[PDB]
Amino acid sequence: QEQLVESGGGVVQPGGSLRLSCLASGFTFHKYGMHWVRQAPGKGLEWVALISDDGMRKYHSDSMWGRVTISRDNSKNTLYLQFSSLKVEDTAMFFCAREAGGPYYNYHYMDVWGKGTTVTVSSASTKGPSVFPLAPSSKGGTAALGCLVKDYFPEPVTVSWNSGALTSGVHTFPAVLQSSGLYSLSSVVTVPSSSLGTQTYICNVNHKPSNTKVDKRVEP
Amino acid sequence: ALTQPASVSGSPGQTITISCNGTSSDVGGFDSVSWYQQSPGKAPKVMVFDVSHRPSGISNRFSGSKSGNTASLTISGLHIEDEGDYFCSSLTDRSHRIFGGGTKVTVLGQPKAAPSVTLFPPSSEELQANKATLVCLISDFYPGAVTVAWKADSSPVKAGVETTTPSKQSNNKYAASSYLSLTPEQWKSHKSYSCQVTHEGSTVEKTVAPT
Ligand SMILES: *[C@@H]1O[C@H](CO)[C@@H](O)[C@H](O)[C@H]1NC(C)=O
Repeated sequence: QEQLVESGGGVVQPGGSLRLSCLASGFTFHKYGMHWVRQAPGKGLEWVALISDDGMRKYHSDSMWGRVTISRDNSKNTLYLQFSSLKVEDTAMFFCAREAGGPYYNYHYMDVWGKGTTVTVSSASTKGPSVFPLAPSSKGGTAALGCLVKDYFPEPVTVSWNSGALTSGVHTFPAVLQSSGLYSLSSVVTVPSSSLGTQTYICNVNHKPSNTKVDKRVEP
Repeated sequence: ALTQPASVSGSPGQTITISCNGTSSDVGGFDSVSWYQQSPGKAPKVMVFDVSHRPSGISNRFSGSKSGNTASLTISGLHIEDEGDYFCSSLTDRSHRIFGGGTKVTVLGQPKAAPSVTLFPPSSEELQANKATLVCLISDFYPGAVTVAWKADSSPVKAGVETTTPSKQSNNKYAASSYLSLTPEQWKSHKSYSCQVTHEGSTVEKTVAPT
């Protein structure tokens, strides 16, 4: 049946170039236009390019600023997307999609999608995190304090509190990819204000990749 | 980008509608509006095309419409299996395609829950390391859809904002986090910095100050 599989993603360096590929099957490739659609992490779908059945006509998004070139090889039943001057803000998943059509006229919607390939653009190797304490502010009833675990690459980093002896009231959030190409994440614990200055709140951060373990006391 | 509501929610069986406000160069200039459903960790799926048409083998409880420059997607008798993100898309004047920003559809299964909001200022340790970051934490809300708007003093702010996608806590409610990246000089320059989370109509706000 009708299928597309994207491949060629992975981690790439800013300023560098890259070529993604979509391999088709289950339908007569050379009869359909093909698009690329991208999706940055947690944002919307976003159109990138369309190429005609015979590959002699290309259309690109004006907001790619000419950095992407779509192409295809109908002998290989394969579609391609090429970059140059990659940027961190290019980080996204990349979906290949078919332009629905028939007696062929293009019908103006995408009826076949691959499970895309992910492109992560970062200039970093294995960066261990900085851990800054989010101290409890002047309140009191309930106190919220935490640890800010930023500037690290790659994912993931794991976080416990008081060496796992503290578990109730812990919200460890998912990681954001910053403008820099590095990740930040946060962990808060909700504790009684009365326990400040008598309990000790330390957060234990392990970044397996850069083999960095760190404990930070969070105090008022 | 065509404009969709960040979030629309309905209970099972109920009938719900997602709007797609465009311009006369796209939605209004053609009859080539399609809608895609993307479920958690999947590749999008065509639901509607040419405004109101449904592909072979797609539930009749999905229907599309258009008035002027806005299209609509209607889902009558919501099922749980419908939850996901939905995008409108249109042909344009320049023979390009364009998508809407998307709408998270939730099928309510528990009572509404307002988000608890906490906002931390830059730590001292970060400022000395010549950096600054406001961290706005959000938890305990249902449905799991929030809009996070930042403001320096009274005026809006879009540069340096990074917001996560809500995830399910162990209490089956949702949490998200939002970071505003500053320079030590920007932080010090302003009087305050509010972080406003809007959830199902209501808006909780928290505020922090330099000294
Ligand atoms: C989209 O809706 C807004 C009002 O909510 C309006 O400004 C705009 O004209 C609408 N588009 C049309 C023509 O339906």
